[PDB]
Amino acid sequence: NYQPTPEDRFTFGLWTVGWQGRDPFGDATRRALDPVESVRRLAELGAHGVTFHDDDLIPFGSSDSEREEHVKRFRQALDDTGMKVPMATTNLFTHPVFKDGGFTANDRDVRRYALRKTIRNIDLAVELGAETYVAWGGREGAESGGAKDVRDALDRMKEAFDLLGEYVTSQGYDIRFAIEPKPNEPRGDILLPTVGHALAFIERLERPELYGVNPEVGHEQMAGLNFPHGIAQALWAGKLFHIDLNGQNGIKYDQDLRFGAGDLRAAFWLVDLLESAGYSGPRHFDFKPPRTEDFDGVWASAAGCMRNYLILKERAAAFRADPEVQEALRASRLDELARPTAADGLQALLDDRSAFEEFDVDAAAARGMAFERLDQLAMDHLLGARG
Amino acid sequence: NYQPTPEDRFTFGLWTVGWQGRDPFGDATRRALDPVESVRRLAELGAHGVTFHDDDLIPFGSSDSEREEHVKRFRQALDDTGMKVPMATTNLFTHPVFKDGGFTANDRDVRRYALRKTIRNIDLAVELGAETYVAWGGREGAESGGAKDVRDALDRMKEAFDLLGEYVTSQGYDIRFAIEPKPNEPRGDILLPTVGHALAFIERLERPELYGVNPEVGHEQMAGLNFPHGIAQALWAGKLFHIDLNGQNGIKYDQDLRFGAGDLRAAFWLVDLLESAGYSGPRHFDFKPPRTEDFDGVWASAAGCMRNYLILKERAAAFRADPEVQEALRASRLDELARPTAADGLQALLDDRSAFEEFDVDAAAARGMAFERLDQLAMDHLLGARG
Amino acid sequence: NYQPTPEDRFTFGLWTVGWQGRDPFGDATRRALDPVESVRRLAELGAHGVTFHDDDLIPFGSSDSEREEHVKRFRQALDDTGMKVPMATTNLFTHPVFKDGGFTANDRDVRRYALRKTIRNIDLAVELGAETYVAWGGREGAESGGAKDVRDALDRMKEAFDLLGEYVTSQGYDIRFAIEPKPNEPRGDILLPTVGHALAFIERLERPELYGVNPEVGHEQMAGLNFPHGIAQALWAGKLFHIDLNGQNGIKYDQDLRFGAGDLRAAFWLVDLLESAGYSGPRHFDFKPPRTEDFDGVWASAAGCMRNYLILKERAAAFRADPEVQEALRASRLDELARPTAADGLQALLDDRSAFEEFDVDAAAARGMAFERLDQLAMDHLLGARG
Amino acid sequence: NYQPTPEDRFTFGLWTVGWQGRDPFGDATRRALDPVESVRRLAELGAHGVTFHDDDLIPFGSSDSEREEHVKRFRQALDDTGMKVPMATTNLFTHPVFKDGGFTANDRDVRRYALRKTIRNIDLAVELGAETYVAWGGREGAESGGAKDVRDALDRMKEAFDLLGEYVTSQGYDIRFAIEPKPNEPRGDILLPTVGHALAFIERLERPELYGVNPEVGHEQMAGLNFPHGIAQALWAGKLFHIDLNGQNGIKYDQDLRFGAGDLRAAFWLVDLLESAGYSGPRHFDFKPPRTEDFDGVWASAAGCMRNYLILKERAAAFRADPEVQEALRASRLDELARPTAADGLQALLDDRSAFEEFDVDAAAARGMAFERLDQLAMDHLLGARG
Ligand SMILES: [Co+2]
Ligand SMILES: [Co+2]
Ligand SMILES: [Co+2]
Ligand SMILES: [Co+2]
Ligand SMILES: [Mg+2]
Ligand SMILES: [Mg+2]
Ligand SMILES: [Mg+2]
Ligand SMILES: [Mg+2]
Repeated sequence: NYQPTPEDRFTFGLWTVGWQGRDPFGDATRRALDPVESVRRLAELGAHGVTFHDDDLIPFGSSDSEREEHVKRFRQALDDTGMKVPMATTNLFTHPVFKDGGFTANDRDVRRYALRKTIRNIDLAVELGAETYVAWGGREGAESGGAKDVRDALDRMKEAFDLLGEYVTSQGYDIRFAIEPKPNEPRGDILLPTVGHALAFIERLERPELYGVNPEVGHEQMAGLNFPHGIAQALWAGKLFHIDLNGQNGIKYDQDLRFGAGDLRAAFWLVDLLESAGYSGPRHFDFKPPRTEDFDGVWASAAGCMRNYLILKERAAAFRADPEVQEALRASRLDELARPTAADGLQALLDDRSAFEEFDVDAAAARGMAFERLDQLAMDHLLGARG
Repeated sequence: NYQPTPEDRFTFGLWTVGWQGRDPFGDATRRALDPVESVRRLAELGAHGVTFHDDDLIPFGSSDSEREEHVKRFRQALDDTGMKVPMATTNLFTHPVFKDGGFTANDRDVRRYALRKTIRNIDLAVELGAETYVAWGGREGAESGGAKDVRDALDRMKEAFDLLGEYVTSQGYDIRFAIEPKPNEPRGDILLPTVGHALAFIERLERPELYGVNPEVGHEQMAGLNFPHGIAQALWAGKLFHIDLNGQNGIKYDQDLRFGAGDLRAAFWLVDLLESAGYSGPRHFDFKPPRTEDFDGVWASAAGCMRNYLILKERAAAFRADPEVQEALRASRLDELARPTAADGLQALLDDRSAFEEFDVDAAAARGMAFERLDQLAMDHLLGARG
Repeated sequence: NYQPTPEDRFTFGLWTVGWQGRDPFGDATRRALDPVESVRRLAELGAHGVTFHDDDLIPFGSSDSEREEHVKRFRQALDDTGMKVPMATTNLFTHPVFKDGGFTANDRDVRRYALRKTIRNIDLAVELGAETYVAWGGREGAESGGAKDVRDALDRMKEAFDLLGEYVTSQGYDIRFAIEPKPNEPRGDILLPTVGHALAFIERLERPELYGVNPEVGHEQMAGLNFPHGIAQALWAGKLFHIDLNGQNGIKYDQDLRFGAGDLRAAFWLVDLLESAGYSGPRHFDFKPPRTEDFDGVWASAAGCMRNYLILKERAAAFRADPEVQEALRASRLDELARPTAADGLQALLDDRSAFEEFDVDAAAARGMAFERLDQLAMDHLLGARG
Repeated sequence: NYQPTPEDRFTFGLWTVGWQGRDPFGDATRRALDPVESVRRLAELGAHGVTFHDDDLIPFGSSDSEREEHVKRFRQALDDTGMKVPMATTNLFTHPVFKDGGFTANDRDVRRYALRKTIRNIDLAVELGAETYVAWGGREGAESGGAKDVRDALDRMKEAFDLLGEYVTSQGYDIRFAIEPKPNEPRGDILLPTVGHALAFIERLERPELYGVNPEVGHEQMAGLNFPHGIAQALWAGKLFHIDLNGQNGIKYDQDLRFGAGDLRAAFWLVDLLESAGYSGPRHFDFKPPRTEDFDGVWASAAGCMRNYLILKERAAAFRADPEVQEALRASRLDELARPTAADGLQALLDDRSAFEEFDVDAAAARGMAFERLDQLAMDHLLGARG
């Protein structure tokens, strides 16, 4: 079972299945993929769409003539397959000119170039039908404390995002921005290192409604944080515009394993949350097939991403549908959590003797939360050991 | 040298020097301190003031008569010494009734009790002259994924803080709230786990101007984050109302070492930032004298907190005053970071051929940032090896 | 299904189901359990046996008369139920006298007391039938660099273990020692912090054959290490005398969650390894029912430990029995890993032109390892989605 | 002051100052350095010697004729400068053929090639005067649990090191091996991940006397471990053959910052330990000048490594020479830690009533350890604030 179809909204970056396997300590183990081939292979696997950095699709430094040629080839493949392009992004991290950042480089001329490079790819993204434009500021940061005045850097980051918002507004584009946080790597510390920091920063931009977050499973886990909790906070704020699914084993370098690998229980609770909240954006995989693999392993790893999502969706749905779990949720008072604490108001609460003066603290304290029985029912459903 | 005086604004919680040394694996190693003794001993060391949880000062469950007696004794000590009380907080974590939280407990009656307990201590805090009321939601969280619906929990957290804001507003109190984040411990994950998450949450409250953050050095470091960077972002947003200084060696249990211990370079860059930004709130120490120590070691550890701040202040001031460092800052273009990227505007930037069409990317890329020479000058100043 | 019976060799510490819920920030949430009740409740759940610290069974400071009374009660419960006692240990961490360690306290008189306290419990352990005596040196360590000369401390640690080996040898006891590592908590750093460090230390003792390791799942994961890999190395060295099973979510305070919780895939690979290696010692649970729970939750959490082991055993057995997985193992050359590299010898290897001079490095490099397909078959078996 | 000279025994890998700045997300920012230039520039800075991987000095796949040419050029530079070559190593990680390991690749032909490549460089290393041959098994490991049978892999690792020991023994070379641990990166988990694991493994080799450890500051810190403690254990076992000095900020990707950067207090305690133990091997820097830097920054970063060692040496010497610190060491009973616990023997200890029956546990427990005052004296000396 568990066969993916375009309705499941699975998407992949060109840079994922196309990663050649160069890491900090070793050369490439796979040949370069033609983006046209990736589109066609991904359509056959059941993918909904692909995403791209500008430099994935058009080699850096291409003339206007070579650029048009690369885009026409790619567009021809999309038209042939029905594959969509729901998101695009800029590469502001690979070329040595960005070694101190794009939007927050100390050199002003680099920051201006960073903005012009980004604006050019927004035009292309809109033409191809992208609804979300992601920014991962992988070089915005520092290895040493004196290298970056962070208040000034946040001024420059705000300036850049405000100029991008003025640009899409003046052009009448119907595209929104999503900031992708990462705590570190390749810089010693990266600015806006978590979902929370990015959410707070958005609230100081001139047009906050145009901006949300693109959280990545492995990135929040690189700070030891609870990724489903962070996603819940983004949904609560109305800012989950896009999401990057993959796996990560704890606090270390960014692994970008296939989704389902790494923290399996966190993946179950994430899928439970996305599906119960009715998230309807792309389920995008930002993963790297390990460099141990040949090209057959690349496609097996990509298929595995989708398969694991579909298995977890089924288990989470069965968990929530189980009357025994519904009873367990009531026994742990999850339903009381949904009731207002004091809809009767501040005055009524102050004069309520049963909330303080006459509150029986020892009886309340003796009540068990029954959380372990609930969690073991969740474990049983995840493992298919109910029945 | 480095003798502290009240003008340095050093403050200590009653619960810091008063920690009896009970940890998860062992009994208390020190006798309980009388809060009156702590006030007098801290005044002799040069402290500006003390802070308190309600339960530090008034034993839980005290009658109105015993309560008034504990407060009069404490007030008499403050009047005798001139010690100030700039901040207070609620204990919503020790008593078993709070085992699933205060503001976000699943049980509604517990949430109501949590609010009444907090409101009662706000009245006392204002009477004693506190300007900041801190909330550390140490029990708000979960060990397992199904125990807490996080969107509902954030609704209840918002409800509680909005009711506290309505209360201080209706009473005409001149006190502000500061949320203290912590990523984990004693819960498996705590809600609002970092400075960023707390800053983002404040922006959804009804009266955001009343609320800021109380970041703690060790807590951000428990997520492997850069504490000076996080403080810079709080200052940039106008939300650094208070701060907890201590030390922490990496990602593990919350150590609350004396300030200066743990990550020494991060402490240098923090002091550099607080002093150059002109932060003027209390320099509050939330630390625990290790349970290896007797009472002489408690006071030596407390004196060490203040001493290390004063030494780092001197080194950071000398670093910024050094003409050789000023030259190094220009060589790394820290001054260009302060210039707007495009004050000429979006249209001018789009038509500027030198920002893209004619931008010499290879010349820009070849420029060294000279960050290592700058950082070694910082190291030399920290270690007193200049000259 | 998945009902435990005594043949599954599941054991529990008295201190596990008996944890009253006191953590660093809160009071106890459960009443104390009578060890006799724990024996009887654990026998009803299907447990094989119980383990104990001296101070769990005999309150500290008991006279010879009260001591004999506590032991007779406990012995009567064991005889009534058939429950076994396969392991015992000393509490050298709770009482304030041990605040700087037992075997490596700076104070010599404390080290002597630590040895006499331990020797007394070895006598009792042997009388009750224990085959393994565990030592967890939770207080051996330091918060600051100058407090402990670590070479001298390792001398004292070696001295203590050598004296214990001389004692059991002179008494003719048939009991072996197992060192339990932990990287930190309650000390800032603990000596012998991982399985590897403990294995290396054993090799410098006078009688290494008497000593092995008692690794704990969560403890190695507190250093971000791969617990199955560490267990493999202990088995390879012949030193896995005992094991502590529980769960842990990443690098933070020691959670001691029920087994199966935390890193679920690591638990699958651990059970796969223990069962395929034919480990035949106790499957011991060192876990804490969360303090949110009442007494019903305590027993549900304990039952969950055993249930999760039995489910994972079934899935791992089905994984290894699957002919499709056996084919995948050959495709990834797991079988070639078992062949000697050069049983033909050093001289033959030096003169083998096909190992270097004529080795086709590009053909070898192009071979895929097929690891992702293998790992997805493992995922399918863990989740019960094969068929 | 703090000028390095050859007597300080500072050494650098060719791959350190020669790192071109390629990281997982970006291209090279510096041109390649000619090894002859690196020798001459390092001699001018005051370095004692250089180290190399085979592939740093001889491009992979070179004929016997090109190989001899590269070696003669390098040898001519050494003879011209007096620079020594105290250590060499093999590159078994960069070429795609090693994507699953060298000594523990699943493919047997790769393991044989790995051994022949290593043996060839041992011959060259001895000819140039190296006394230590390092092995960093950076590709020995796995991203997924089924890919590697770790017991079989340790068999193959033991086989390889035993064959290398047979080879140097049969040739009569006076060179010893040092294993360099790393917990992860570039593999998801690396075999022998810490100093402890490597020390334990050495004890199972046929000729353990030929093998020790080459611990790296940042690598142990990637597991959150205390690097000075681990070095103490290696010295206690007689196995510290070599050491890699650099800096690392906590648990994340391997940063290889210049020595002194990262955890500054840990660097102070390390230098204190190396100097008080009389370690006399090379002080080798395995660091990467950040890719933000041009070639002037490369040499400033390299000079900074040596400068920071010399400053910390001076501060640690002054700390130990201070009569006030000696008094503090006695007050914390560091001297009692050096006394045997029970040189009177097991029988005397058993019959000593003052060690148990008459031991006054409450008086002992009340003694303060005075560790905080000692640590603040250490802080004062590190910062040059004594006097
Ligand atoms: Co990633
Ligand atoms: Co804290
Ligand atoms: Co534990
Ligand atoms: Co390194
Ligand atoms: Mg991503
Ligand atoms: Mg605090
Ligand atoms: Mg244990
Ligand atoms: Mg190294």
